[PDB]
Formats: sequence, structure tokens, C-alpha cells
Amino acid sequence: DSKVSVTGLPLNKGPSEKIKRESLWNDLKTFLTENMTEESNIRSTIGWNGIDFENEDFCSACNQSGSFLCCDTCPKSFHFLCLDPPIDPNNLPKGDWHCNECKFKIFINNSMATLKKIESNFIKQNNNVKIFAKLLFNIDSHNPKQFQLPNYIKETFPAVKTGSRGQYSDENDKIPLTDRQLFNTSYGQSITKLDSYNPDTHIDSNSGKFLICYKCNQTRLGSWSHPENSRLIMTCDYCQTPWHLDCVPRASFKNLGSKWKCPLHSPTKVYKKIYKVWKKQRLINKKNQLYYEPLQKIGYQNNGNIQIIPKITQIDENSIKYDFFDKIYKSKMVQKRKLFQFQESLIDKLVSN
Amino acid sequence: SQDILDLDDLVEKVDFYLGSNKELFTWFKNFVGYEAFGPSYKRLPKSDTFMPCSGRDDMCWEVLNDEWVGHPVWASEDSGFIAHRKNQYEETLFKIEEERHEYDFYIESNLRTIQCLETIVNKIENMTENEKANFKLPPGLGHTSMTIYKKVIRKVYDKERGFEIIDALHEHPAVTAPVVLKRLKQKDEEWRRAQREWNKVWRELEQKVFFKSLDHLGLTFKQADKKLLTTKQLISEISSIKVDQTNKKIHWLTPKPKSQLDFDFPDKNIFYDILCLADTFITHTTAYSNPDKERLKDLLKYFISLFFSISFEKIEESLYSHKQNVSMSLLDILHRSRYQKLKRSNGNLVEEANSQGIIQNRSIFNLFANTNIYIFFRHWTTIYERLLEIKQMNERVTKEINTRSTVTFAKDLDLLSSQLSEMGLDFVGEDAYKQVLRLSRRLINGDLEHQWFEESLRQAYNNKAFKLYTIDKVTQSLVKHAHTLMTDAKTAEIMALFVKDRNASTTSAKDQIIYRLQVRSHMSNTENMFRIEFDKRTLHVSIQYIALDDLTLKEPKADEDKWKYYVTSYALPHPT
Amino acid sequence: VYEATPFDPITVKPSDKRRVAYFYDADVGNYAYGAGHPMKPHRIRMAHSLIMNYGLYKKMEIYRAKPATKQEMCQFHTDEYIDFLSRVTPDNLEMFKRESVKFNVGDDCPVFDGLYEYCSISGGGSMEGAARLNRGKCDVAVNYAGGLHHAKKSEASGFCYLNDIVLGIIELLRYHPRVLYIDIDVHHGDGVEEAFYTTDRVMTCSFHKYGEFFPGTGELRDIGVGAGKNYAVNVPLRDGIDDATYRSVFEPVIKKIMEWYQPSAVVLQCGGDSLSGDRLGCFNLSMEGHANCVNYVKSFGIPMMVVGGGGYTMRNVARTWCFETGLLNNVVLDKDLPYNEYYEYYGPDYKLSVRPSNMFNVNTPEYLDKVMTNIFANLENTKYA
Amino acid sequence: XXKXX
Amino acid sequence: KISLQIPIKLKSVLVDDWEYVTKDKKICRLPADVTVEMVLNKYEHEVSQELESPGSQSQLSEYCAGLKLYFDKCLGNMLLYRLERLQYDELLKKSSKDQKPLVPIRIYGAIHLLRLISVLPELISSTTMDLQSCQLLIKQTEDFLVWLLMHVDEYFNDKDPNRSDDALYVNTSSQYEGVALGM
Ligand SMILES: [K+]
Ligand SMILES: [K+]
Ligand SMILES: [Zn+2]
Ligand SMILES: [Zn+2]
Ligand SMILES: [Zn+2]
Ligand SMILES: [Zn+2]
Ligand SMILES: [Zn+2]
Repeated sequence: DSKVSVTGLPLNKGPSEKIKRESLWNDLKTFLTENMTEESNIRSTIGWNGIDFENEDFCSACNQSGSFLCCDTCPKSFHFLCLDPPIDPNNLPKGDWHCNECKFKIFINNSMATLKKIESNFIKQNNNVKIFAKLLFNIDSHNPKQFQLPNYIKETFPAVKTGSRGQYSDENDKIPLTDRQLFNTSYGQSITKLDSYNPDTHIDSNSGKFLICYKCNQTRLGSWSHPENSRLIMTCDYCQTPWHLDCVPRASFKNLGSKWKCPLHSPTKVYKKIYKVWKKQRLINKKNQLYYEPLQKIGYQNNGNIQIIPKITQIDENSIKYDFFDKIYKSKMVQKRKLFQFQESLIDKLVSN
Repeated sequence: SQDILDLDDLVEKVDFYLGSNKELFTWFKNFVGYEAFGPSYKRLPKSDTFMPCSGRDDMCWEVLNDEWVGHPVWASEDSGFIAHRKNQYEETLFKIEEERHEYDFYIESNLRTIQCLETIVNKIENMTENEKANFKLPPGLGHTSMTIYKKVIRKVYDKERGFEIIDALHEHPAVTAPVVLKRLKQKDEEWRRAQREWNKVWRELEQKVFFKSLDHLGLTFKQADKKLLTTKQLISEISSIKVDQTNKKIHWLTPKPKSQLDFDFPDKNIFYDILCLADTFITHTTAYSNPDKERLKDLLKYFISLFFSISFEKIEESLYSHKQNVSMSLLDILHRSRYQKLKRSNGNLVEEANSQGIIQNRSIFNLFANTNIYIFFRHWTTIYERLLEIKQMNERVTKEINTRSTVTFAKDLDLLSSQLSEMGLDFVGEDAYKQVLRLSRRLINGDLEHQWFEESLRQAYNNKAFKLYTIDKVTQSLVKHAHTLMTDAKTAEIMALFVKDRNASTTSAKDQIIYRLQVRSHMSNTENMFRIEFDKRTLHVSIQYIALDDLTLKEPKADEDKWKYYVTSYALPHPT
Repeated sequence: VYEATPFDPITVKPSDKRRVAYFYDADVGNYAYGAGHPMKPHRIRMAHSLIMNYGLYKKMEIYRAKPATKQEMCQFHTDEYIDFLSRVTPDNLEMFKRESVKFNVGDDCPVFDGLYEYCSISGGGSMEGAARLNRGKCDVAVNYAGGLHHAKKSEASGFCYLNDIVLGIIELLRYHPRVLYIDIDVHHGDGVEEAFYTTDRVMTCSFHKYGEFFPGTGELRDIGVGAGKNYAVNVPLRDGIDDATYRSVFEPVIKKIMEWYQPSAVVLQCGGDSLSGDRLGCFNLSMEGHANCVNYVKSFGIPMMVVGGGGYTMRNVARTWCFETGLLNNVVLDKDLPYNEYYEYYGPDYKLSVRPSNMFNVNTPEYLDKVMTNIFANLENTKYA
Repeated sequence: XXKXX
Repeated sequence: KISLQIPIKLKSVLVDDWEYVTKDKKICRLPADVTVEMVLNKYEHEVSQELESPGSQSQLSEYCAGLKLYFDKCLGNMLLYRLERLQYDELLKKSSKDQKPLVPIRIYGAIHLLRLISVLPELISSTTMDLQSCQLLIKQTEDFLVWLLMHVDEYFNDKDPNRSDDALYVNTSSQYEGVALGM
């Protein structure tokens, strides 16, 4: 029938000479079945019956890709939910669809003396809220948008960056993998999962010595006449402390989603379970982060938002020492006197009998 | 301290800081007085869990879960799912299986509908013209499926005409069933003939790449073995073991760990095997002149006869029994003038510390070496361990290969590839180890290709014997290092000191210190040093990396031995 | 508490003679997902041929379960999703562009032909298989067309459109108090774990590969919520695991589960993409290291239900399934294949064995120590059945 | 992402 | 150009909300427990007793009425992220079904009022107002912002939808995310 299939040629055709050259060197018992299968309908539920321009390739509102309803007058295109009001993709009114801006233009007949007229009349009518008059008149000339924070708000926090499609990123995003486009190409079986080669993953890149795991205090480099003794060292993304995969019970190398964080950072969110929430702020840089050094040391509380020196409270190791010891001592003695009073009350209640 | 963290959370966090210290962590435990908990699921509000779900009875609401939800787009953090590598020959196999499956799918569907049309035709002809004029088929043709015959007839009959022909079949099959049956018949036979003509080529291509697809460590070995068998790696290994020993014995409670490397040589014929390989390479190669060749041969011979204390007569009898079937001291060669003339002729403290502890009938010998001798010895141990691996697989693999149950039903139909056999590379009931050694000798001689050596070593054993693909380069490097051990002057002097000491029958700590000072006299003050210790009673070897301030013997356990050794070292004016 | 072990051969138990029932519908093999997708219902046909040429039909009963109805499918899934599945076709697909994005049935899982019928065959086989286990009237129930453990309640994922393991377990729960579900695929059985995540009547236990691997669920710390806490066991492993390591991990966990949970029925999903030389899997099991799990689960002697699963190379899956069924019938089959219709797929040796690679194994003993210690610490709290 | 096709 | 000063606590509230509706895939719980009408009515009823002169009261009432009208007219047009337009469509549907028009001030909470406030300077600078009127609007908005900062602990709690209940945010299913974003 002459149409090529997966094999390269028509189905009613043997192999070509090129394939057979570069690919060469130079009664049964399931006849049965329609005799042994007998249907099963033993189940419990058997009772159940059962200007010739073209529009843009992106949404004018969210600036992303998809299936667009387009406008004929102007090259704008919108998603269906990205309109005002959103349109049902099935029940689409055919006829001439225009956007808000072109509809405003055709309504005013592209005459702005009439814009003067209607806006003056509008501001005369909306006498109750005269401050919001002109504002309330401009909203009707704009095609819809989506919300994006003003840039004077995003730039108060410097660890915050707008992602690709206007998404949130906060320094815990590892990065997209650029030479992992180079990874689809790769070096042959020299994988990005870090297998089969760990002689130079146990060696400090810059200094030259070995990376020693924090928990076991060894760099088990193994010996590559016996590769079953290596132990897959990995370093934290924040403090660069090295850990074995068998010590932090992880079984993976974090490569794509976020940065891996050592067990040696305190929290960033608590859930006290008593339940209450954070004791950790955001990093308000721009050199508006003001510090305070309290004049009293052994009682100041102020937050879980301290900074340790040799609003952010500046505190030193001595005050932390004293506060820890004080808290545990007084909690100790208070719980002991509570048990004392309970047990003595118990004895006078029991001898009362 | 500010009542934000719970007590057990604090203790669990401090466990990640002082966990490996038992004293401090127990003191902390004793002094301090000691919801979605899974990362993968989210709780939806009880306003999204209201869908009809008709067939659910009262138990299906009690048992099934409708609130907690996971999905592989936010468990991947919106960017993830790496995939396995699947080397090239696996891809070649995948495409062959795809073509096979395509042909089988089409053929089998065509026949599944051909049998149904056959039975409806043989039932439809048995009528009189009345019923034939009134006959019609229900949707499904009396079978259990409704879409098979539709798919087949549309694929065969130009889908537009396929639709009109199928609804005509549904309307009056008395006239259209025969022609559809005929077309199905002829296209069946056509596809089947093409399928067998394609089955020949698929078998030979798959016969070449099946075994090559199954070794993920042998396709990358010749390039990972010249990068990882250098000097820097072999020294980094022992350095890392050393720093591990020290860094972890800082933990005082653990017993002291001794020297860095330990090797054992249970078989004594692999030495003659390696000697035969090295001799073959020397006799073939053109890099050295004939003097250099015989000097290298004798150097290797007497070095292995000296270090491991194997008698020269046993060596000669071993190579006798070897080569008849194929149908002075080392210092004489160290200062090569000797060998050329040869083959041309053809108070109270120190004293009583010295008095008790004399080792007579010495069995533990020491060799203080620089990097040259260490690297030579390490190449030797590498070849030994590889040959020993295959010699230990030998008996099971030969018992397996001699009893291969080849089915003659696949013998006659050309279904088995004899291309490895007609050239004599299949391991017939000969020995496996001897055949491997003979093949490697032919490869070193340059009379056997690399591809066929590797294919033999795949098929015969498994993809388990891949470490022999570089058996010629390791011998190249071995002979090169054995030449280095006699070109240099410093290493020549070191090996001469080793000969003089090994030939000596009795020693003491004083003589060991004198010998260490003697050998360090030749090499610089920045050189590394190794102690290679041979224990003869069990044929064991231990390698110790010497930090310049090392105790040149192994650490004792008693005050007596330790302190008397260093106070008898106090006798010599060398620094402490 | 892990300890290394060797791998001794498989020897059947002469006492445990079970009346096995086998479900096969001769139509399932003719529905193909697409040109080049790695899912073939042809691998279920191949297997059957082997099973019939070894003479295993004289040993068990062969049935053909009547296929599920749209209202026995909706015992788990929703009416809108089942209606979409029943209505959609490759030609009218352009008319369903809003439900192709809601229900995820466009491209990873495509619309190909007779999709509703493949799902009906799978579900009917498994519900019927489980229903014959309750009526007292089998001991093992084999059904290889099932095992679509990825489908969610109102979404398809992972080439799976209908979750029939859940329908089978619901049919089992009508007579058995506690049910155990073991999953030895290379992936995570996320649909079966989600459907029974807050219940203490089904205990799911899955051994999978965890990393940046599909579907990315199933960490060691997913143990359930609500009344079904500690009744979900996830064993994550690394690449290249072998027969002896998998055995030393599999047998203690399952023995502990059976000792503390004490299930009344088992459901073992024996999908074979955890074999060596697969297109998507990364493990290094052989045929016998894959059938040892089935033999061990059969050891305990309670009503069992074996279903199929993944498997992307057709010959490996066919041979492993034939061997597993053979040892379920208390025979170890010959290693020389008989002449069957698909004889030429099994080159070049033409034997019943699947070979492992020399791939490097990265599952160290200390990692498995930690994992098994955590798992046993959790399981300590499910004792009083 | 997903499983292949 | 116009400039408005927002307390940094409300800026962090807005950044948190931007983090939730974006890569956390959460929406708001509607109808809110405290809507825009309730916040503005409480504010006006609490401040109208503060200063005596009638002009302050007239200005306050006019500002609150205009803010109500403007939020009503602006919410669907410009104040919604892309994930939250399916919610808007479903509310619009279930409103048109009951023959009742949607009135957004009685449904949406204070975070959307905060969005409107933050975006106000650009909308002001895009019109042709006076300068006196722009600075009057900015003064009124800054006074409202300090009043709201005094009550921030009452409208903007953190409660983990995944943990107990009744937080100001809710999780979305994969069907909602499939039809909303990737459609
Ligand atoms: K699994
Ligand atoms: K469960
Ligand atoms: Zn859009
Ligand atoms: Zn327009
Ligand atoms: Zn470690
Ligand atoms: Zn860290
Ligand atoms: Zn799978």
C-alpha cells in the first residue's frame, strides 16, 4: 500500500541492501484456550448494571504560552481565563470579538473630543467619590492584566528574585542546569548522578587535601582496585560541611530542586506545638536593617532574631551561656518543688484515711 | 532559651553536633533533664472532596482516602526526573524490538479479524437467497471486541473507504464479506513474507550487539584504567588511609590502627604467569636493545625470587613445566657492571637493650623504598590480583562452559552464531585460565585483534572478566618501571642496600635504624618513603607510608618495648 | 539490622499445594498504545504462549473474567473521569481539550484505540480474581493484565488509566479484616499508597528506587496519617541493587510485617521493570532473584493474589512471568525454551534465563542498616492486630 | 515531568 | 511620579502572599471571615470618633466609599494572579446561577485590599489628576496603612492549611492546577 512504517519502508517489502549489509556478517499447544477458558462472573457487584498582520504568540495579560482567543483589529491574544470576565472555551461567541481597548476606541469613534465630553459628564456624576472619579473612568479603557508586585516592594528584600515567568525565588533555588543541556549530550557513561568515579570527589578542589565527613571523621576514598569501599561524600550548599550519604541517611545527590542543607543550621520555622509559629524574620537589607545592643544582658528576650557579636538584637556568647544555665536551673528547681508538694499532699491525703 | 524550641527538639539538634562524642552528649542529656510529618502529601479542604463517585458504598467511604493528596509535579519541585543512561547497544536492541513488535501487532490483529470473517462467511453461504437478502450483522460481529476489526479494515482499506466498507458490512454482509476476506488474506501473506525476510537481518544484528550491551564497566575500562592507574592515585590512596587512621584515633577510646595497606598472595604460580607475560612483551617489543632485554628479564626474575624468597631452582622448574608444554644474587645485576662481567665470563642501658630481643631465624623483612619501587610493586600486585580473580572463577566457569546445553533445534536453523567458534575463540572443553593466558599472549604478540579478545572474554565467562582488556598496557608499564629501577643511581643504591640486608640472616633495632638512615642518605629530604614488610611464614605484605618523623617500625603495645627502643635509639647521635 | 547473605537456589515446598486460578482474556494483546511508546500489552500474549507450551495448563484452571462496568469502576474513580475515558477517542480528542488537561490524558498517556476496553479487561480480571479468593474457592489468583498502580482517583499518570489493584483490594476487604499489599516494581506505587493512606485495614509496603526518579514520592518518612499511621512502609534504594542484597533487605522486612500485622490476604505486584537490561529501570536483578520474592511471599500460606505491572523489554518480562507462575504451581521449569510462536524474540541463547550486567552496586551495608532500623522502629507500633 | 512515551 | 510609604511588615506580608500564590500553589479561603467591607467599616467607624471637625469626617467617608467602588471595579481586571482566575470564574458561575451579581467587597479579604493599595501609585500617575489631589489620596492611604499596621496581628495570622484548619490559605488539587495554569 506504499506508506512507510517504523521499519523504514512499506510493510510489504523486505530489507534494502544497505540495511542487510550493515546488519549481517556476509504443532504448538496454545491452539486450545477456546476450550479451557470458562467465564467467571462470581463477583459480588454483578447486580450493578454499570494590514494582514498576525497576533502575538503569547498572552497579552500573563505573558505566557497556550491556546489564545485572538483579536482581529489588534495583534493581541489572550488566554480564556485571562479575560474579564473569563470565557468558556466551549461556548465561545462567534461574530466579531474585539478587546477592551479596541472596543473603547470604536465606542468613542476614535474621537477624543468625545472623550472630553464623556469624562467631564462622568466626573460630574460621581460627585460622591470625586477623589476616585478619573481613576474610576480609566479602568474601562484597559485590557486585563495579572498582578505583579511593584518593583519598589520586591527590592526591599535582596534575597528575593523574580523567576522566569514571574515566580518567586528566595536563594534556596539551586539554579536551572545549563551544561546539563550539555548533560543530555554528556561524556559517554560519565553520568551526572556521580557514579563509578569518586577519586576526586573526596579531594578538596582548591586547597588539595581530603574532604573529611563531619560525623565519622574519615574520608573513605576506598581504593580503586576495590571500588566497594568508597562512600559518596557530598558537601552542604550553605556551610560546605562534608557528609557521607550513609551518615545523613539520604540516598541521592540533590541535583535539581533546591539546595541541600546540612543538619547544622538551626530552624527557619518552628511550629512550637503548644500551636504557634516563626521566630525568624526576613532579611531587610538595602542598609535599613538597624541593630540594637541592649544595656541589660541576662534577661533580654526580644525575639529569636539575634546576631552574635564577639530590628536585630546584638548579643554575645556570655549572655547566651547565662540565659541557658538560668533557664534550666530554674525549671529544674520549679519542677522538683512541684513534685515535692504533690507527693507531700499525697502523704497527708493517704494518712487522712 | 527564649521558649521557641521544645526540649526534645533541642536534644535532637544537639545530637547532630555532639553525637559522636559519647561523654559530652551523655552529660548534656543528664544535665538538661531529658499535621503532615511526611514531606510528600498535602491536605485539601473538605470542600474539594465532594464528587459523586456513584458506586461507593458505606465501607468505601470509611476506608478510602479523599483528603491527603500527592502528585509528581510538586514532589519533583517543578523540575526533575533524571533518567538512566542506556548505552548505545541497548538502543540498537530497543529499535529491533520496536520493529519486531510493529510487525507482530499488525499480523496478529489481521488474523484475529480474519478468523471471525471466515466463520461468518462459512455461515453466510449456507442460506437461500432470501436470508442472504435479509441477513445483517450486529455491531461487534458476534465477538467480544468492537474495535479490532474496525482498526484492521481502516488500516487496510484507506480509512474513508474503510468507513463506508465497514458500514456496508454492517448493512449487508452477503455481498461484501468475501472481498474483505480476500483482501485480508492477500495482505496477510504479503506482510508475513516481508516479516520473515526481515527476521534474518534482525537476528544477525542482535547476535553482534547482545553481549556488548550487557557490560557497563567494560565499555569504559580501557580509558578509566590509564587515568586511575597512575602514580598520583596510588599515592593518594595510602595517604588518605593514613590521615583517616590519625584523624579517627584522635577519638581516644578506639584501639590504635596499624599500617596502611595489607596484601596476601595465596597462589604461587601467578608469579610465573606474570613472568611469562613480561617475557613475551620484552621479546616482542622494539624499544630496548638486546642487552637491555636480558637485563630486564634477569632483574624481574631475581627480584621476584628475592622479595618473596622463592628459590631460583623452583622458578626454573616452574618455567620448565610451563614452557615444555607450550610446544649470583640480584646485586650482581643492580650495579650492572657486575652482571655484564658475569655474563661475559660465560653503657648498661644500650647494651642490655641490645642483649635481649635478638631475632634469629628472621622471618619478617623490611624494604625501605622511594616512589619508584613502590609503584613497581603496586603494578605487580595489580596484575596478581586480576589473574587471581579469574583463576578463582576458573573451575566453576569451565564446568559451566563444558556443559552448555545447545539445542539442535536452534543448531540446524542457523539460529546460533558460529562466528566466534570457526576462528577457534570459543572456550571448548580446554581449561579456561590457560585459554585466557594463551589468548593474552597472542594479543601481546600482536597476532590477535582487540575486538575478538574482548568478545571471547565476554562470551566465555560473562561480563565479569572485563579487567583483562588492558592486560597488554599493564605489562608495558611493568617492564618500563622495572627498567626505571635499574637506570637511576639512587634507586640502584637503594636496591643494593635491600639486597645486602635481605641476604643478611640476623638483625636488631640498631641495624634497622642504620639501614633506614643509609637509604634516606640517597634520596632528598622532600622525598616520600615507604616501608614494605614481607612476613614469610604466611606470605603476607604490609605497606606503611612513612611521615618523615615516623617510628620506622610498627607501634608496640608495652612500655618496655617502646621506651627501650627509643632509649637505645638515644645511643646514636641522630636526632630523637 | 542488616547482614549480608549469599543467594542459594530456589527449591519448591512440596507441602504447599495451592489451587491456582489463572485469568487470561485473548483480546487484551491486540490494543497497542502507540508507535514507539514503551507499553505493550503484547508482552502478556507472549508470556501466555510460553505458559501454554510448557504444559502449565494441565495444572491450573484458566478463566476469562467478565469485564468491569462503568459502575464498578466508579467504586474508586469519579463519574466525570470514567465518563471521559469512556467517551474519548483519537478523532474527537480535539473536542475535549479542557478535560485532556484536567484528567491528564493527552501525551504521556495517550489516547490510542480501545482504551476503555483495555481498562475493562484489567479491572474485571482483578476484581473477579479477588472475588474468587473470598468465596473460598482458590488459594492463589494470577492476573497479569492488572497492576496499574499509578492511576489516581481522577487522573492518569505513568501510562496507567484505571487503578484496578484498588478495586481488587476493595473486593478483598469485604471478607478479610486486614490486607497486605507488597510492591516490588522499580517505581513507587503511589496510587495504591494514596488510596489507603489513612486506613489501618490495608498495609502497603513498597521497595523502590528513590532519587530524582519518577514519581518522586515515597521517602522513608511517609508512614501515613490519621488512623492509618505506621501502616505504610517505603523502602528506598539506590541503583544497581543485586539479588543477594535485595534478598537480605526483602526477607526480614516482610517477615516482621507478617509477624506484627498478621494479614488475612496478600496482594503482590510483581512488575518486572526491576530486572536487568530494562528500558526505564536501574536495578540489576535476574530472573531468580525476582522470583525469590514470590516464593517467599508464598511461604507463609495465606490467600495470595499476584498481579502484573511494568516491564519495558518484552522477552525478559515474559520469561520471568512464566517462571514465576511455574514455581507458583510447585514446579521448577526447564531452562530450554520450547518451540512457540514468538521463538525468535529470545535470542541468541534461546533459554529461560535473564542475565544481569556488571553494573556497580551502590547500596552499602550501613545505609541498609539505617533504613531497616528505622522501619522496624516504626513497625513496633502495629503489633496488636 | 513524567515517564517516557 | 508618585511615592507611597508602606510599613516593612506589610511589605513582608505582601511578599509572603506572593510566595504562596506562586511556587506553593495555594489560593485564598473564600468567602473570607473578615472581608473588605468589614475592614473599611470598622476603620471608618473607629476613626470618625477621633477628630471633631466635620470636614475630616466628610473626607474619610468619601475616601472609604471610593475605595469600595474602586476595589469592586478593579479586582477582576488587575488584582488577581494567574492561578486565582479559575476561582474567580467559579465564583462568577455560582453567582450568575443564583440570579445574583458578584460583589467582590463582600467576599475577598484584606490581602487583596493590600494589593490594591500597593499598586495605587502607578494607577494615580497614569491618570491626569491634580497634584493636590494625588497628595491628598496618598495622605489618606498612609493613614489607613498605619491604622492597619496597628491591627496586623488580627487579619494576617499564619496557620498552616496542611496542619489544623481555617488558615487564610488553602491547598489546590492537580485538577485545579491543570485547568488554571497549564490550560
Ligand atoms: K515499588
Ligand atoms: K495504610
Ligand atoms: Zn494569559
Ligand atoms: Zn482590539
Ligand atoms: Zn561519614
Ligand atoms: Zn550546612
Ligand atoms: Zn513502573
